[PDB]
Amino acid sequence: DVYAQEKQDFVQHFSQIVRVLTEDEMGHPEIGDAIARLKEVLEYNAIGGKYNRGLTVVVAFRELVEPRKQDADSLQRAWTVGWCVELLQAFFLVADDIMDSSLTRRGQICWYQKPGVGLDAINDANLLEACIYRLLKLYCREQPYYLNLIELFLQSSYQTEIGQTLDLLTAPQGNVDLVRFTEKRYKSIVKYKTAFYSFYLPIAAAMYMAGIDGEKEHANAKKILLEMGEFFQIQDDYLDLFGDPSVTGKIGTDIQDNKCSWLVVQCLQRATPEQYQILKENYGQKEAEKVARVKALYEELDLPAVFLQYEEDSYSHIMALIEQYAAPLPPAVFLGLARKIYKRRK
Amino acid sequence: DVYAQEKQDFVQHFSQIVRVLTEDEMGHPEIGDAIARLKEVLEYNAIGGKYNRGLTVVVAFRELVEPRKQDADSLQRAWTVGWCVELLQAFFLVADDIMDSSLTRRGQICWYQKPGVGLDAINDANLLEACIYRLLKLYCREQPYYLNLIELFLQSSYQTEIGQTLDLLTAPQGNVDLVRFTEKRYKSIVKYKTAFYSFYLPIAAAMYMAGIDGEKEHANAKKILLEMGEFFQIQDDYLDLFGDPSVTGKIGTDIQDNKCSWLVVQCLQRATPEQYQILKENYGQKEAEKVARVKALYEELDLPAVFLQYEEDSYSHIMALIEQYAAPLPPAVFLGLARKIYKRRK
Ligand SMILES: C=C1CCC[C@@H]2[C@@](C)(CC3=CC(=O)C=CC3=O)[C@H](C)CC[C@]12C
Ligand SMILES: C=C1CCC[C@@H]2[C@@](C)(CC3=CC(=O)C=CC3=O)[C@H](C)CC[C@]12C
Ligand SMILES: O=P(O)(O)C(O)(Cn1ccnc1)P(=O)(O)O
Ligand SMILES: O=P(O)(O)C(O)(Cn1ccnc1)P(=O)(O)O
Ligand SMILES: [Mg+2]
Ligand SMILES: [Mg+2]
Ligand SMILES: [Mg+2]
Ligand SMILES: [Mg+2]
Ligand SMILES: [Mg+2]
Ligand SMILES: [Mg+2]
Repeated sequence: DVYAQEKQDFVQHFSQIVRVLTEDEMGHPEIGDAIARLKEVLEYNAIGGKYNRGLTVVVAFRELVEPRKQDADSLQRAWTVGWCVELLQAFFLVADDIMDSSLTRRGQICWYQKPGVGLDAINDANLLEACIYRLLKLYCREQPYYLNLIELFLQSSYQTEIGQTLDLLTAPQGNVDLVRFTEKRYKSIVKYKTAFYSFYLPIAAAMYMAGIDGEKEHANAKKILLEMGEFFQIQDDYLDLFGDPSVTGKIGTDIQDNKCSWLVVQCLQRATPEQYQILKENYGQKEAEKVARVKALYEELDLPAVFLQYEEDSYSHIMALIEQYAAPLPPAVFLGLARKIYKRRK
Repeated sequence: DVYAQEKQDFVQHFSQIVRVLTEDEMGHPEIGDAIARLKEVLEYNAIGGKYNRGLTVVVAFRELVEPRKQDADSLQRAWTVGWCVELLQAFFLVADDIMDSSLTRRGQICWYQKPGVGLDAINDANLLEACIYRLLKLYCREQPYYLNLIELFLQSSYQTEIGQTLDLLTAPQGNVDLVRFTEKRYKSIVKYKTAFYSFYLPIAAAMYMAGIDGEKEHANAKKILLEMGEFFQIQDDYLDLFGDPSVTGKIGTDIQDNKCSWLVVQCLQRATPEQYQILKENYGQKEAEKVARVKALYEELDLPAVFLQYEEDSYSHIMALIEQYAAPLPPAVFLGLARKIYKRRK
């Protein structure tokens, strides 16, 4: 709602992002075709999602900066840093789609699945990542938060890469152990792979933009935002099987890819020993009838109801955590973002 | 020789690089297995090469800093930033080996060809890249060049990514045009893909470390170092076909992968029209007997002698350029590095 009003202005800022990334180096004409490829890379892989992470930067920045400091320029930078978060997303997703062997993202074919792209997508991703640092220098080089922002985006990438390594190490292809799929391991994976970049990064970005740089106000924000990130990823895992691909824009692969999904952890916690074996025989394999058998087993332990039950308790806990740690920040910052992910199905 | 003395001290600094990258986050035990994977990623993909780029940082830093400023700490940082260049290399190479479909690198199997790695290598690469920025913060956070160094490593990555995009766009699989393979296009490709990160980056890194930050002293260094980078890449293209894989540590793929190699550009400049057609029919295809036919054609126009002739003229020109633009820097800086690549065959 605070999100939904601001969407349109934020999406229109994208034409200029692209202009400035295409223009400022087209005074080197020799790379023109590279630049043209960048444009394509951006339009295919930055557009088409819900923009919530990039919107979170703009919304929070509105709520933390005094409106007499929100000049036209200061807002440009807010929307630009918003788009920097978006490009980080795009970067990890393009590479994740390859490592996860996914088919669709945001309602279209994955970039690496497009005829004539393939594993060139690897360098496409890396460019998306560089564009972040290009814009920071363009729009924020002279701000006193410029270095905070750079360290923040770099630190959040390392964290999410450490998370992916854990994601991939725990899901080796053609190689079961059910046994590594614990709660402790799960929470660790999801903390690093999703929670820093999807929640802490954008709010912190907007904190540094407003001049709130103190270690304690960041750690407290962090406490709320990691826990919301855990919830968000459990939701992502539930939607990978039980979501509607016309809503989510994507087809699940967690069972196939042998993943430490929340579903499988819960499953294992509930399974009779012979249910265990059915899982053993059928998990992490590409065969459609073996996936279907796992799903049935999940359904047979009411894991969709266990998800709906988790969602309520997590929500109540995040809200407790907001009552606890929001101060001295406006609680609307956390509340608007919790509203945005509660009940969600894309 | 200045290189060859300093090698051993530089390579021994690698144990500590790895220690500090493994230690400083092992106070989070939950990621321990990620960290262990990093260690592996580093030992396989940072070790085994000639270290010339990372050595160039240490050598030049010795030559530009007054020896009364080369305290133990100041040298730590030199060797560390040396290793940061090395990790940039490692990052691009791991990804290049995938996009080039290569077999071996540095005398062993490519990381992505190892059983149980595969396309997980994508995230391995990204980590290598993050490690650069981790070390900069660890060893240089309080230096007045810290931000110059960060912008330099980021800018050099964007440039080399723009170069790779050009490299890949000009070499679409199963799709000849001989016709895009010009001199102008060639020089552009090689400038961006190799010349900034392999030559300008390390010397500039060492300039910023010595407090030489002026735009004019950088542009002049740049003028020498881009041209040396062009030469170095033409050498790389010649070795891809005519090099000895026990020296180079790697097997060629430029013809197979349909690349704008220097060899093919030269070829096209020399070809009778019916030689042209032989090239047309045989270039950019995986079939061993069609590659052999191209090689024969290259040999039939004495392109190895044309390479030996280019090498001499380029050398004389780089030396002219050094006479022109080295000032006020010690010419030994450029000379030691030109000695290192003249006559080279790994
Ligand atoms: C799984 C996700 C969680 C993180 C967000 C991300 C978005 C919503 C896109 C998006 C673009 C942007 O510019 C800024 C923020 C964004 O969130 C995509 C569509 C689907 C959900 C996904 C992939
Ligand atoms: C093609 C190249 C040109 C750039 C350098 C690079 C090295 C020599 C490794 C290396 C490691 C390091 O830490 C610092 C510098 C380095 O050069 C590898 C072995 C082969 C040549 C290669 C791949
Ligand atoms: O399930 P994943 O972690 O691979 C995913 O959530 C992507 N992602 C990657 C890192 N954090 C989130 P997606 O379902 O978008 O494929
Ligand atoms: O030939 P390439 O450019 O792919 C190569 O030189 C790697 N490289 C990549 C960018 N710059 C240099 P290598 O021969 O090492 O595979
Ligand atoms: Mg995925
Ligand atoms: Mg994934
Ligand atoms: Mg998922
Ligand atoms: Mg290659
Ligand atoms: Mg290549
Ligand atoms: Mg080569």
